[PDB]
Amino acid sequence: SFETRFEKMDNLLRDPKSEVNSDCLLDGLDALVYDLDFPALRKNKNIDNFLSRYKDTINKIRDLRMKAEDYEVVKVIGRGAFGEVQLVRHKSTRKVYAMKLLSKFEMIKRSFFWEERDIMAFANSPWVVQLFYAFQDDRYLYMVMEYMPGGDLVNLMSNYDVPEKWARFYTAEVVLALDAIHSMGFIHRDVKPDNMLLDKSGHLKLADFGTCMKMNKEGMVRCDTAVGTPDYISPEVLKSDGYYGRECDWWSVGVFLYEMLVGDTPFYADSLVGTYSKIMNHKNSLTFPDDNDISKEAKNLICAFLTDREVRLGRNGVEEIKRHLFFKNDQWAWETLRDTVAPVVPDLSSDIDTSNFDDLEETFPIPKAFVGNQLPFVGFTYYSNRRY
Amino acid sequence: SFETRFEKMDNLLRDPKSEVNSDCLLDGLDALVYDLDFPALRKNKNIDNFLSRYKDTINKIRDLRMKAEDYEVVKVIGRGAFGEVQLVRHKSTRKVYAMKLLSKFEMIKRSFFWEERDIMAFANSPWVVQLFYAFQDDRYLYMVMEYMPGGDLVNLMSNYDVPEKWARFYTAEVVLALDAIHSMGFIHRDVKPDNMLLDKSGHLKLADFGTCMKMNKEGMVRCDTAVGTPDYISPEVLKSDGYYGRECDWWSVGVFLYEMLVGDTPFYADSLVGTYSKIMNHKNSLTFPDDNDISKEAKNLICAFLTDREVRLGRNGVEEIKRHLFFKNDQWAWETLRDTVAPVVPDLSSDIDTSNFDDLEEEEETFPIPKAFVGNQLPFVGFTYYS
Ligand SMILES: CC(C)(N)CNc1nc(-c2ccc3[nH]ncc3c2)nc2cnccc12
Ligand SMILES: CC(C)(N)CNc1nc(-c2ccc3[nH]ncc3c2)nc2cnccc12
Repeated sequence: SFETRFEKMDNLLRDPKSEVNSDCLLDGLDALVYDLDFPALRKNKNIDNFLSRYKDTINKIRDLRMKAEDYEVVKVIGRGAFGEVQLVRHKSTRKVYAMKLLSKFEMIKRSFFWEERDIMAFANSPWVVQLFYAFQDDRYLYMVMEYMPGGDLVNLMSNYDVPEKWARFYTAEVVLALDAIHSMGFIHRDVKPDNMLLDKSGHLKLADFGTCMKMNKEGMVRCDTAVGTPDYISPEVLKSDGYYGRECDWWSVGVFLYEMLVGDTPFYADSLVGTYSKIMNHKNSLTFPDDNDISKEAKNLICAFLTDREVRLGRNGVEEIKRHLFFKNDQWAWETLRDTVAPVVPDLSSDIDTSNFDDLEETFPIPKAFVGNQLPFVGFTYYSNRRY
Repeated sequence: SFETRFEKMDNLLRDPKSEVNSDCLLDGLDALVYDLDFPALRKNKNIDNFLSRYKDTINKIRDLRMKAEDYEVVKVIGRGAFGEVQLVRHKSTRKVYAMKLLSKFEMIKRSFFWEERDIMAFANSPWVVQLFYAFQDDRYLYMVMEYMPGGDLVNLMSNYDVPEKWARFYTAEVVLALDAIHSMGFIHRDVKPDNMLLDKSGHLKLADFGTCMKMNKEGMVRCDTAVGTPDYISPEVLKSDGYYGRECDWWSVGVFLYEMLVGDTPFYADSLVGTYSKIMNHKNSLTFPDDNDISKEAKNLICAFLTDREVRLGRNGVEEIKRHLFFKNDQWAWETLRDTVAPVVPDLSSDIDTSNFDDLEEEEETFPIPKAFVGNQLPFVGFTYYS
């Protein structure tokens, strides 16, 4: 039917989850222009004329659509080979956000941002950091996320000899947060206290969805490359032929609980190897201090997590973790946990206070022919309907 | 301002006159897919992955959006070097339209459709044929125009000995239609009876805006190439260095009036040379054959039009043409003309009757398979239009 077709098309342009929505289509034009505007390609009349025709229109669109110049760097909080994570401020609104930058040159040359963009944009979970905006240019991919003023658990652990009650609270919240990721069909693969952020209320939210892999019908993943941080990496991810499930995320929870209660990671070494050697021989290298500061149940939970896959707590689902004695407390309940009073409530001067975060501080060659470097990134643009 | 930018962007996507509206953006993706889907280019990972990613959505869009397969050829009515012109019927609605097809291939071998598309789409004039839809594929540009069941003036002239009273009606209507085009900032450059179509009521509409050129601040045009039909071409367009105005359109009106009243074009010959030579020498070649038929005022109007541009009627605007004695008549006023009863009212069986149009007949040369990106669809991005 005639107008049915226009309506179906209009919904194709409407849909934020659609690959052909207005922003995905603007991505295409923008990519095409960047991918064609080179002197060698402009020798082609078709390319030259098209670029001349669209010059004014593309400059207008580029100005109107969200750009790097709309934000001001307040503080640099993270750094990777792929890019930086920084605390920014929208120049007009003065609102503080977290911005993750990914180098397009680094994406193409030895590669994930799709799932990272999707989890943060459409998770609608109190456990996952919300993504407000996703935009780009010929050099970077940008992810404007909700600001978490309480900082990370690394900062918390560096200020306190974490009492058990707090360790129980943060472990329980990570279990819930990980169970949320798992229900979406993903294994985090990089669970660590640097990726656990605290909101204004002091409750946890997960970050870094950059290693998230979608599980299969058997809830497994085929990966032959090591992923994650040396201290938190499970033996199975280290040994990766590789066919593993969501249990690698539970191994990291046991590393996290040990770290909070002991003050050090269980398999710490002077090198990348030796760390990896200790993880392999966790059976004889996992030891606790000879003192009464860590309870029987805490030690058992760590050990129930720090074992081989097939015997690890969480191989029969969350309920077996939720039911562990370590979680028995007269302070919270699993279904009421994010509504309880957090152990550490951030005492922030203002909504723009960045105190809880420590301040830190080449692209593509010119083509001689069409190579289409912007094509892997068409559709990355995303804008939230959320107002303030 | 933040919200402002999204609204401004939201207007740009909506605007039918915008270069970045939803349909031009769909045109871009479609173009890009056609120009990249070749085995040689698919050796490029970026191109290969992109095409794989967009396979399903491109097939959906292609199916949903208007296509050639939505229309059925009723009759072939025209044939140019750049494509055909045919009377079509939308398969679902059963409504008859006129469709102009332009071969994107042929066009690439030395290239105008922009102004033709724009005049017919945005003219909103009872004198200009309305373009309902403009769409395309990897091979053709399509223009779905309103159907004019009375046929053209060539057909009319071939069936009747045009009395001076009818000649006045059709001349007056062309004057109004041309004045409408000039007010939009264009010179038609191809005024001829073949491009004058009649509606159900017997009223004229100008068609084929394939030679239309936009005037400058001085109401002039820089063109060094001859444009139009040999018989109707003005001396100034023929002499083209070339810097001319809207007066070339008025020369053609004088050819049209002469043709209707005389039964032959004033500078006719058995070649494209014999005719071109007869135009350059209009001062001695213009003659009226022996009769009591053609009135004093009719001859004066023809001559006031068939002169050099600096002495031609219409160099001081339409009012001097409108005021000519030839137009003095009791039946109509310039302001009441398209509301009057036409001299010939088409006697059509139905709204789908195509009898005033002669049917013509109906394996194409197409773009070679690229070994590298060539971007053949790029000249046509933005052509899609839906009213
Ligand atoms: C000190 C840190 C927390 N380790 C910095 N590293 C990263 N932080 C964040 C992030 C997300 C949302 C946020 N809201 N407020 C702050 C904030 C920070 N995302 C990342 C994603 N991939 C890698 C590293 C990071
Ligand atoms: C014998 C004819 C009618 N002159 C055929 N030649 C052309 N016809 C038309 C056209 C437009 C709208 C119409 N509506 N109803 C009929 C109809 C015909 N457009 C053109 C555009 N460029 C060149 C030639 C033509």
